[PDB]
Amino acid sequence: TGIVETHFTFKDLHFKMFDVGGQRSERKKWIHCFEGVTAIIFCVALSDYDNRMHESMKLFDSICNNKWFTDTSIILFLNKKDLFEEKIKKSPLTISNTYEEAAAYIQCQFEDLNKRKDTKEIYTHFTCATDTKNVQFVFDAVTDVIIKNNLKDCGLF
Amino acid sequence: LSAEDKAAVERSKMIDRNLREDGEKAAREVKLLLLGAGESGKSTIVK
Amino acid sequence: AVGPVTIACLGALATLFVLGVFVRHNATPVVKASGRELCYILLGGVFLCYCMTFIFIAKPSTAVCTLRRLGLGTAFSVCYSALLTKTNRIARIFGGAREGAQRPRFISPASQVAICLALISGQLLIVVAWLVVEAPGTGKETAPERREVVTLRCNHRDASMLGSLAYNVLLIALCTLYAFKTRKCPENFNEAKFIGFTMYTTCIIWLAFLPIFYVTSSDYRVQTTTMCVSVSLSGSVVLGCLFA
Amino acid sequence: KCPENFNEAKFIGFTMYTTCIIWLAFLPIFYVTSSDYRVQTTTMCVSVSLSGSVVLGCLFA
Ligand SMILES: CCCc1cc2c(NCCc3ccc(OCc4nnn[nH]4)cc3)nc(OC)nc2s1
Repeated sequence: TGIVETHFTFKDLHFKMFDVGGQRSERKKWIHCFEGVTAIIFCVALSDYDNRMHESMKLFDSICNNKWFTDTSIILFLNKKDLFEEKIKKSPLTISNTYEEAAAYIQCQFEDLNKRKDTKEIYTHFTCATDTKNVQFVFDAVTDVIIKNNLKDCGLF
Repeated sequence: LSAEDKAAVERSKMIDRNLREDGEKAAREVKLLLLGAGESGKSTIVK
Repeated sequence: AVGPVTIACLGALATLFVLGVFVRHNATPVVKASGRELCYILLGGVFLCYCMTFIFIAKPSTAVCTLRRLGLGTAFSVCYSALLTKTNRIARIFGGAREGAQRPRFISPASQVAICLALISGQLLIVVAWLVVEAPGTGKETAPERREVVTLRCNHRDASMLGSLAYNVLLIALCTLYAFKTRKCPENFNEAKFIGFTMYTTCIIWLAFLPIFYVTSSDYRVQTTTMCVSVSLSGSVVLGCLFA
Repeated sequence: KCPENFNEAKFIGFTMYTTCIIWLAFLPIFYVTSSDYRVQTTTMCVSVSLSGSVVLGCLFA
């Protein structure tokens, strides 16, 4: 259809959730409507590494350098790791073979794509199919972002 | 300004009070945009 | 008279040096971490605390007694009001995250100045009212011991004391409470320890002042020196705890 | 800088500093008030009570 929206409340805090990926039109024409959104939640497929990851990295690069998103914070979720651990053996991460090395290399090759390091931060996470601590991570990141913005506005930071 | 203007300004004041209350309430919601590539497990993340 | 004057001059020079240091480096992260506008106001209050000695050694006149009545309360009020507002905005900022994504009211670099000036103006109002009730005057007092080389004194030194003192004590209590509330903040934004030590040391100094003032009712000169030294010491305690 | 039981060492340090301050303030007052006995006893009593209260509140709170 169009844009899909969801509500959920956590720790007496209100959360608007905007799914927009189904628009299927020119992103640059309407992307500016979302200036001022507190956080951007990105999702990266790990098991789709052999190249889909080049496309995913290019898409990530574009979002960081958009002019509207100069000061917005990025929350990154790395999914499909349960299959990734087994896929390393069949397809090495070069396409020091290990789970930790591949995870660190992926994390570094993404996190090294924001020039204005001082302006914004890139929270990073590893998510599995089943985990109840994801919402706690979102809460603990959003509160930090809010505090940083309030401090920067008054000149204290 | 006969009673017509008085009624108009009273109604305008009620509208402005309602708008201010709604905006103050709605300034507390935390908005989160979702992005990624297709078939990247976004449905599982949302669920 | 030489001693207290020398101490006051040294204190004024030290305050000027500290102010010049903060000005030169006003863009560094640690200076921005603290309020700059309230830091300047607090430094001005410390400077006035030192300057009060010259007023208290000048020959009494129709104008000098008025300055003696105003500045004494005004300096303390300035310093404590600055501390109260500075700690308050940080406490509210770190407490506001519970509500969520709501910009706190009156946290601009200009609203704080307004609040601090209002708090000072309250004390100014009290002092001016009591000044209107009893006009300043320069009496020449002599005592039942006919010997007394007639002394030259102000008219009603004690008229406004209790009101100003009560106000200042209320401000100190509020400052201590807001220092307690903010003990869990990050390192650069947390100063509860220094505020506690400042308040404790100041209270100790004035408690020590009391008996020396009582026992030296004779030889007024001793009383004046034991008030100039106490005021300068209070200013120095504030400066050392907060800025060093 | 030694955390043993909820970092009591720094609390001991705070108690020591405060007691030093109280004793420094009190010692000259006795000689200055040697002239009058009533105020001398009153100040001694007040100083002793405060010296106990500092240790109590600073360390055991
Ligand atoms: C913890 C609380 C600290 C404070 C203390 C304090 C204070 N105390 C000084 C009071 C005093 C003592 C002897 C005097 O007699 C001497 C004299 N006076 N004129 N000529 N000789 C006069 C005044 N004054 C004021 O402002 C009013 N604010 C404060 S805040």
